[PDB]
Amino acid sequence: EVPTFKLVLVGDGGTGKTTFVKRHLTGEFEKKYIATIGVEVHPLSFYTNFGEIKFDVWDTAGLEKFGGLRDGYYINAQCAIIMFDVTSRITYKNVPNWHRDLVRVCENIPIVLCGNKVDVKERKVKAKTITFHRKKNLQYYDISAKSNYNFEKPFLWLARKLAGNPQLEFV
Amino acid sequence: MDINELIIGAQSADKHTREVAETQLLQWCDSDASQVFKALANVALQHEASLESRQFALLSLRKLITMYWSPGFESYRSTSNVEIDVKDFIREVLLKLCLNDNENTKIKNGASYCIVQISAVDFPDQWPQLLTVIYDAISHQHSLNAMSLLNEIYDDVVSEEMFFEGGIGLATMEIVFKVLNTETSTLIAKIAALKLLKACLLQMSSHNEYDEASRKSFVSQCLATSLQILGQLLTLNFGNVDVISQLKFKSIIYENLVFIKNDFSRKHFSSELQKQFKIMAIQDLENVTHINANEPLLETVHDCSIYIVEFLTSVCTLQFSVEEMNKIITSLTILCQLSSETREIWTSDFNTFVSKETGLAASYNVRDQANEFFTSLPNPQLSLIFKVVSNDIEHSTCNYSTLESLLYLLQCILLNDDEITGENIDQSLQILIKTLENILVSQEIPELILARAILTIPRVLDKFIDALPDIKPLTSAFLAKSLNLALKSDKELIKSATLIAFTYYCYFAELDSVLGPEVCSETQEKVIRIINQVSSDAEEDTNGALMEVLSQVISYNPKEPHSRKEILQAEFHLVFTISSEDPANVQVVVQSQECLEKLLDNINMDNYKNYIELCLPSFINVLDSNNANNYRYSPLLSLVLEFITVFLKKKPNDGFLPDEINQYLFEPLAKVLAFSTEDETLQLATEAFSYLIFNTDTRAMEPRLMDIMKVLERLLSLEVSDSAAMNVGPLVVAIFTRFSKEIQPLIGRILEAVVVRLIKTQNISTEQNLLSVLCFLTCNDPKQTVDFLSSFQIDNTDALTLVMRKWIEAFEVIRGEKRIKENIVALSNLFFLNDKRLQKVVVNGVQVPLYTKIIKLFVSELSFQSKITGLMDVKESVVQLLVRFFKEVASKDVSGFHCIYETLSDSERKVLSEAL
Ligand SMILES: Nc1nc2c(ncn2[C@@H]2O[C@H](COP(=O)(O)OP(=O)(O)OP(=O)(O)O)[C@@H](O)[C@H]2O)c(=O)[nH]1
Ligand SMILES: [Mg+2]
Repeated sequence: EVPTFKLVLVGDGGTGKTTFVKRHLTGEFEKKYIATIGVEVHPLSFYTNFGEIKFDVWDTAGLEKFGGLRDGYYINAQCAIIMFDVTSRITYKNVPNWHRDLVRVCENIPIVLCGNKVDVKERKVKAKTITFHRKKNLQYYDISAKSNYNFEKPFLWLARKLAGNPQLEFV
Repeated sequence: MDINELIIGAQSADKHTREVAETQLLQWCDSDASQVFKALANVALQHEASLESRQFALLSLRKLITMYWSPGFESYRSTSNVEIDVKDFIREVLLKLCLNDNENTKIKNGASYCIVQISAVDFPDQWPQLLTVIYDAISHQHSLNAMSLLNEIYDDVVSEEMFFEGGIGLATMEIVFKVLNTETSTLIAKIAALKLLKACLLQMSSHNEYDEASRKSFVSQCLATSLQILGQLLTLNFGNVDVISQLKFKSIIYENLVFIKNDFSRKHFSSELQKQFKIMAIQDLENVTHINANEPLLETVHDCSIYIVEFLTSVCTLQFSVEEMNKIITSLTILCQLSSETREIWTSDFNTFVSKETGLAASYNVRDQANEFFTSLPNPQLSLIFKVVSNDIEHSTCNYSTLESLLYLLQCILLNDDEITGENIDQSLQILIKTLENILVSQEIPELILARAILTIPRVLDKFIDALPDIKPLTSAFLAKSLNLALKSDKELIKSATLIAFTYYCYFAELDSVLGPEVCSETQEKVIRIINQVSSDAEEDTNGALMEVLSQVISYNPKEPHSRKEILQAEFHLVFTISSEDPANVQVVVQSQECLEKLLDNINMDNYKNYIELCLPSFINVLDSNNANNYRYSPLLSLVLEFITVFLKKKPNDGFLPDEINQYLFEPLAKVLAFSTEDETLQLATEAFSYLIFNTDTRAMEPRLMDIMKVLERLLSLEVSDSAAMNVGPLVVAIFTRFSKEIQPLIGRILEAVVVRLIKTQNISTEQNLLSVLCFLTCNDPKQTVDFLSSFQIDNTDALTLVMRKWIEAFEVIRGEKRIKENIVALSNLFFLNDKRLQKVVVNGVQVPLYTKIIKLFVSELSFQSKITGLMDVKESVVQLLVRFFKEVASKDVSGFHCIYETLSDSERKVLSEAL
């Protein structure tokens, strides 16, 4: 009876997808970059004024040497988040490939573009991040895992787009 | 062995089944790839199989091709088993799937991806059948599946060497032209052909500054043919029964034209064609605006209009006829009108309005493209079109359905850098300002029209500041009205519009000189009241705009003998509250830093006492409330520390900091340095504490020496990270510069702590910081430092030899002149001691005397220079240090230097002799 939505996390290594998912799952934040092999499936539960939304996040590996059968995971997905570190402009430059591979396997799904770790130093990609989403109708959010700047916004937007009720809000 | 079982298990969410399924798949395919590839192709071709399984089969075949196809891949795995008999089969399977119109889009996409992966190595020379089948299907059957396949092929794998020297370019261009020229081809086929044209243009544009006539002629001919064909297509017409497809057709046509115009040399795109396509694009705006009167339809209308306006922006350098200009305005008014969904969103949530108007919104409507269009216009066209938009505004004062869009176009025109001048604008601008005043004065006006009036008036005044003789009274009246209409209404959107208008007034007018001190004070009070009312519901980067407006307000803070204390207290209350709410927003943080700096530029030791009691108790409460969590990382804690450090750093130059601030800050700063562990928290707290020590009065700090020393010992003890320990330098510098007499009994503890942390730490930057600290210690008192280092032992071994080894190794690693100078002066001071107990230690990096290696390294530095610690800044170049060192040496302090020079290479001795 409880609705469930499959979420695939994509983005290069070092963009803090695992820290973001772990923060949502437990509230702890782990400081040491450990590589991810394959994918980890984590059930996230968000309470709302209109019942429960329960995403099943697929934390896909961001390293090509570890991305074994990575495209095999996007099948029958219902939403996706493209993560990139604003500290590494190459990751933003590689974001279009992530969007291409996402829309190939599951087209027209709601996809959120998330610039992780705005807190580190100063933005190295500045406002260029607006250029990609403005055409493909993604929504860009500055988020972080060291500080909870916007950590709930991507899931809130995905819940609004999937449940069809823009007035839904997390509590 | 059952491929279906593997492809079912691999999709399972549970870790165990997925990993074992993938391991079995890889082991099977490494054992015999020919069977696995054939099975995957079969289950991809079996229409009876579930779509998820077919798509997983194709996406797994894509990966297996990357590993076992053939050498030349950067990840090709040895001992493949894919004989040509399997490749020929699966190529046929893929080129059957990728163009079977009955197949679902996902399977076609997977097949095209696999074909692209194969073509990354096998194309074109190994697989001409691919190109033969694509060209056959496109030219004879107009199969848009094959056109999409070719378009994706050009995206990933085709390169300019294949495009120009190979047959790809000419053949593709001929096929595309043949498809476009024939009227029989369906509109969707034309769209696919134009997408192929766009890909070919991108191929021609990626390389530039060509140097081969074989390419230039081909490019020029293809450009001429493509422009002729696009003109013919734009001259073609449709029955308007498939308007969404016509909108996509026009959208891709103008995308091609904007690409040609913006990314190719002007030579190939004649100005006559510019003038023709200008008229064509204007007629297409008219057509799209008529079509719009008929939700996905509106979206495609806006998408097509964006590209048409982009083309007009590129052409904009051309002259626009008055009737063409009027058509452009009449179309942009219909196109720039706010959708009912956006009107509802702005009415219900002013935060989206603030995000959009501040330019931080994650969107790009037709309105932004119109802004770009009017911004790019040249001065004559801008001056003509301003009259048109002003006349349309004047005639449409009662037409509230469109007036908002007219005000937006007027704003966009006034954003243009060029100064609008013309024959009779003076009459026009008077009518315009009277209309805006009537809009402000009127009642029952829709809130969005009023909000557009409020933001347009500052642009009107700014653009025509050189033409209005009554600019001061008009600015005063309009500002007063904008503030009154925000105070006297409950629509927070209007309040946000008013504060944005206020920051636009601040960016052009010196309000503090035109309004007068009393009017300026009253406007500051009104704006802070508005900000206070708005802050109760701020979100989504509304706080950043509030902070910017507050910065502009405090930038007009009156002189100290006249400033109102209550206004300043409210200003600080706002800059604190708005930044404490949503503290993680980096923009809010930096703007609050700038606001505090602006609020503390006008301080003195008299009023600084009043500033202490206002500011400090707010920070002390947060420091106390963070004590329970052991001062762990938190955005609010870092924020209050970054405010404390700014308040300290903005010291009154008249003299030392008052004892009051020291008595306030010492206890919580000591506690956070003694208990915290987060790197950022320790760094900020050390930055504050060191400055407090450096600028505290000597007689006030003397009783607290033991506490300071204990804090330093903890801050460099092992239970804190080395990166946080990096900041130890400034604290020791402040201690020595402050306690210049009391440090004598306890200096041994400092040396012990520095040397122990130096020998423990691995981190390079931490090693450098401890080396700087030890350098400062040695330069202050070389005798005590050497006595302690030689006498004290760690792990039953004297510290001296280990620290010499690490010091010389790090100096050999150290870079940057600033750090080199400190080591230069330290080693020279050690040399000038002339005590045998140092120089008799043997060191190697051949074993040589310690002083000998010191002078050898100094020589090596002099050879290098021949061509940020700042703890010993003297602002003197390394060259004069070197020459004074060698001249003191040549003054024969110790005779060993001559023996070493004769031992050293003749070239080095010659370099020394030529340097001095
Ligand atoms: N400063 C800062 N560091 C962060 C933030 N989020 C994560 N990190 C750190 O950056 C690294 C991110 O690690 P992961 O979450 O595994 O990164 P990833 O790209 O998802 O890694 P893979 O899953 O292996 O591809 C870790 O060292 C985190 O502690 C953040 O918001 N700010
Ligand atoms: Mg990871």
